[PDB]
Amino acid sequence: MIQRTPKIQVYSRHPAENGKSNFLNCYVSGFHPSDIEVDLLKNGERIEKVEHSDLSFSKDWSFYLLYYTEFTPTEKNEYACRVNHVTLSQPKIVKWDRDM
Repeated sequence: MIQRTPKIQVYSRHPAENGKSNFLNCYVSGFHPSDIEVDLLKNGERIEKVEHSDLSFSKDWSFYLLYYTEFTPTEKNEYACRVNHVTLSQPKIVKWDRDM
């Protein structure tokens, strides 16, 4: 058996087709087992309108999850990713660094 802690990256992107849109992205990588809970948070509250989630695996071993949604960042709001996994003793919260 193997278990691996997820690596978590939070960042923003503009689709080149559009430019108008800004997307908040949580990239959760290299984890095992695949059981996982992932949420985007605004000011601490769960964002239930998350339009996109892509899951893949490399070898039979490690899993990769891209979780993202459109958003409009202001200075007044905090955005974060929350991840719970069997390898974590407590949910991990990773805050969005505003120029990433």
